[PDB]
Amino acid sequence: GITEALRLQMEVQKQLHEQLEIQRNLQLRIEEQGKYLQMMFEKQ
Amino acid sequence: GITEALRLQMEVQKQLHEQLEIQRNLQLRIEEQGKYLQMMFEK
Amino acid sequence: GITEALRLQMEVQKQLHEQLEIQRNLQLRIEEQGKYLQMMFEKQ
Amino acid sequence: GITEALRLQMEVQKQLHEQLEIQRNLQLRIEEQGKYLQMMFEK
Repeated sequence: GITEALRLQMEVQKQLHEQLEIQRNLQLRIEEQGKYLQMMFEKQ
Repeated sequence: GITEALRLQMEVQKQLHEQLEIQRNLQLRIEEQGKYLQMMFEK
Repeated sequence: GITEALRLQMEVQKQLHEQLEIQRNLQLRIEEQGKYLQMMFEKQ
Repeated sequence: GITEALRLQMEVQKQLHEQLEIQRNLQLRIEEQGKYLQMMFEK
């Protein structure tokens, strides 16, 4: 009973961590785009 | 100017798609845990 | 025991649904930016 | 052109911040469930 709930909890937490990693990468790409757009605005 | 903005937009959207895929996997693991907990409650 | 695990499962699932809603909104803002950038590229 | 691209970028980043906040809440609920399951296993 509890053994299997814990196995499934660990699978949830594994997937959570993959989501957190991909989210930081997305944040970085979005922030890079923002810096570039801002640069092009400033330089004209 | 615009060429590079589009390149960076495509990289954002690539990362977004990977986020959507990992989110469906997370949803599935959470839904599976919920179904199991509910099963054990009913039993 | 199991009663409390189910209460906490429902809180996880509540937060999951809020994450899914915010994610669709983020996708829409990103897709709108893409359409605008593409428009400005095409029109020159 | 660029003014509107920046306006839309700010709206993307606003939504991103709301996603980060909801993600920490989700992480907390998941971590709380894990700690409880572990506690009940140990007991």
